[PDB]
Amino acid sequence: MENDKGQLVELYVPRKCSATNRIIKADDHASVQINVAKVDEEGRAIPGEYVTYALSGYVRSRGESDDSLNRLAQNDGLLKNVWSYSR
Amino acid sequence: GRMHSAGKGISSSAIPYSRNAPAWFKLSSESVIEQIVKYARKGLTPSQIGVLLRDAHGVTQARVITGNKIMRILKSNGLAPEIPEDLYYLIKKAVSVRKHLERNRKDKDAKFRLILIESRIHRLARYYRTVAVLPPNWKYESATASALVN
Amino acid sequence: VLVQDLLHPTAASEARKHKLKTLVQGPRSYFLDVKCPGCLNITTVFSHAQTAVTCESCSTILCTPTGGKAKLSEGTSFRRK
Amino acid sequence: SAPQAKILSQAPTELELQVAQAFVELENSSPELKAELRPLQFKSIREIDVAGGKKALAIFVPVPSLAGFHKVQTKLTRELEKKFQDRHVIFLAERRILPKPSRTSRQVQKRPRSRTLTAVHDKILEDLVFPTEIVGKRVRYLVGGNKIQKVLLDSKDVQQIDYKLESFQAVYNKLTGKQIVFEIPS
Amino acid sequence: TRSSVLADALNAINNAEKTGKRQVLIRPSSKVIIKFLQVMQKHGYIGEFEYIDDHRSGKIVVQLNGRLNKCGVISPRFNVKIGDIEKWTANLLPARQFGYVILTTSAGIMDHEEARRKHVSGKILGFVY
RNA sequence: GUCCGAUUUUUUCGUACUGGAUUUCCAACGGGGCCUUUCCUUCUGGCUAACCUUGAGUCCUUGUGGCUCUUGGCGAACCA
Ligand SMILES: [Mg+2]
Ligand SMILES: [Mg+2]
Ligand SMILES: [Zn+2]
Repeated sequence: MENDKGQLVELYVPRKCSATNRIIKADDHASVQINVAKVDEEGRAIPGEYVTYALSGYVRSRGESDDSLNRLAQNDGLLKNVWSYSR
Repeated sequence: GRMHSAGKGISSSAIPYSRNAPAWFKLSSESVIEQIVKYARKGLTPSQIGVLLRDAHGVTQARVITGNKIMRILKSNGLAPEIPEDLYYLIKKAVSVRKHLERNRKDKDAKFRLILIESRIHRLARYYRTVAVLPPNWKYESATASALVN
Repeated sequence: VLVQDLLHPTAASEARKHKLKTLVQGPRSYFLDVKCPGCLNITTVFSHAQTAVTCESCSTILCTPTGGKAKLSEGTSFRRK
Repeated sequence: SAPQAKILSQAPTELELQVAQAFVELENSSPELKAELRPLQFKSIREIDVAGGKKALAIFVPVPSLAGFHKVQTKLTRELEKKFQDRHVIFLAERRILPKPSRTSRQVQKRPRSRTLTAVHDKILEDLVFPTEIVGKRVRYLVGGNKIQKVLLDSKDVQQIDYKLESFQAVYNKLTGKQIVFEIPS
Repeated sequence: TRSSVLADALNAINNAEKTGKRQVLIRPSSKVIIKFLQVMQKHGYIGEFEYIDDHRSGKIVVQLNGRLNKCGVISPRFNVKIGDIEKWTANLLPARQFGYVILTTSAGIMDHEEARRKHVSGKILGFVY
C-alpha cells in the first residue's frame, strides 16, 4: 500500500501460499514453510541456500499438502515422473 | 426431475458428435426416405419407425443421413396423423384407465392416476394449441376421447 | 485434486465415467454386420436392438431384445462397424 | 463454342483461365474424368501467402454444386497439386452472409441461420479440411485478451492434409480475422 | 429448473476459490457468461479459460489463481439510473479504492469503471472482487 | 515563469498555482468516422448505363443482327 507521495506505508506485507496464492494470516499456525536443500556436483548439499516453499493452513488441513508439493516440486524441477497433471 | 413423480432419473439417449457419417453407411437419403414412407403407409408412428430403422437398416438416425426429422418426412409425404403421436398415446392411456375405472369404482389409486394423465394431456394439448398444430379449441373431452383412438 | 487438467482427462478414467458424464457426451453402443452360416446375405443390426431382427427372409432370427445389449442368436458372425 | 472461359463465370482472370485449361486437360480422359468434370465449374480464385515457401489457391464454388467437387476432390486437388507445383489447393463454397437484423440494418422475411456469420465461418472451417470430419473444437480465451480456436481433426485419411495444415490457418485468417490451430487424438 | 446460468456459473467459480481449487468446469456456457468472464480476466481475477464444443450449449474450463474473493450475480437484473451506480458500488463493493460491479448497458456488458467513463448505464449483472 | 506557508538545516541545497504546442518520447482514456460479403428500410433529388424503340447506315464464309449514328420512351446501378 503506497501513500500520497509514493511512500511505502502499511506495516508488513504478508507471505502468500505457494499453492493457492492466498494470504498467510499472522496467526495461521498451521501455515508451514519448507526449505529444500539445493545440491552441487554430486551430493554435498550447499548450506544456507534453499529452494523454498510455503503452504497454507487450509491446504495442509485438507490433506492436499503433499500433492501440492509434488506439483510444486517438479515445476521447479525437484522430482521427475511423480506428479501427474491428468487423472 | 420428473413431472408427475418424485423421480430424478436421467435415463436418456446420448447423441453422438457427428452431424454426418457413418463411413460405412452408403445407401443415399433417397433410399432411406423411400424406406420411411414405406413403413409409414403400413401404419407406423415416427418413434417406432426410427426404432426399426436404427435396429435393422443401419441408419443411426434420420435427422442426419437425410437432413430432415422423421415426422417432417411424413408431413411432406402427406402422411401426418390427425393428433400428434405425443398426445395419442397420452389420450389412449387415459381412455384405458377410465374404462378400468368403471368396472372398478373403489380403485382410488386408479382415479388419482387418471387425474395425472389427463393433466399431462391438457398441458400438452394447450401447447399444440399454441403452435397451430391443433385448432384453437380442440380440448380433450372425457366422453368423446374413446373415439380418437379407434 | 486441487490442480488438474480437466481439458485432458485420462482415456481410462473417461471410459469409466457415465455415458453422459464424459467431457463431451457420447454413445457407448455400436452396430454389427450379422449373417447366419447358410446364407451369404449381410444383415446390419444395432447392439441394443429392441426388435427381433430377421434375415432378408427365411423366417429365422438374428437377435432377441433384452434390458440392454441384445442377444444375437446361437451360431452367427459379427464384426463391430 | 469453347471449353475455356465458359468453365469460369466472370470475364477475368489470368490464374483462373490457367486452371480452366488445366481443367480441360484433365477433361481429356473422357469415360469418367470428363463426364463428372464438365458440370463442375467455379466462380473465382484467390492467392494467399503461407508460412512455407509456397502459396495458397482458393477456388470458389457456387455452392449448390460443391457436392459435385466433393465426389472428386481427392483426384482433382492431387492432379491440380501436380500441374501447379508449389501450391496448396482447397475448394471453398462462397456463401452469402446476411447481417444481423437491427432497427438499422433491418430486412424483412427473416434470415436463415445458415445465412449467418457464425454458421458460415463454421462451414468454411469444415470445407477447409474437406475430407476427415471434425472431432471436437475449443476456443482458448487468452490471458491477454484474444481467442484462438482449436479444430480437432480425425485420425482417418489425415494424410491428405498433414502438410497443408500450416497453410489452412493462413487461409482462414485472411478470410475472417480469427485464428486457427490443429490437433489429433491425444 | 435451470434459471440463471450466469449464477450457477459464478457460484461454481466462487465455490472453487473457496476450496483452493485452481480450475472449474462450467456448464452450460452462455454468451453472457463469456462476456462476464472476459471482464474478470482483464482485471486478473481469473486466468485463461477455454470453451468446449458439445453440439449443444457449451462447457467452459476456467483457470483460477487465488486472489478472487467473491464473484457474484445480482438477480433480478435491476435497472440502474446512472446516478445510482454510485449507490450499488457503495453497497456491495469492499472499498472505494477497488473492486467492480459490472452491468449490461446498450453499449455492451462492462464494468462500472467503464460505464462510468463512457457515461452509460442500464441493468446490473453482478460483481467481482 | 511567477504568485504562496518555503523543509531535513547546509547553501546556489528541497515544497500549493499557472502556461505548454505539436512531437514517436511512452502511457491509459473517452468522441466521430470508414473497409472487411454488412447505410438495410422508405421517400425525394442527381447524373445516367443498359433496355427497348422511330429514322438513316454498314459487316458477315450464317439474319447472327453484329457494329455506328438518330427519333422518345424506360430510369439497373451509383451519389446525396
Ligand atoms: Mg436432474
Ligand atoms: Mg409439478
Ligand atoms: Zn440370415
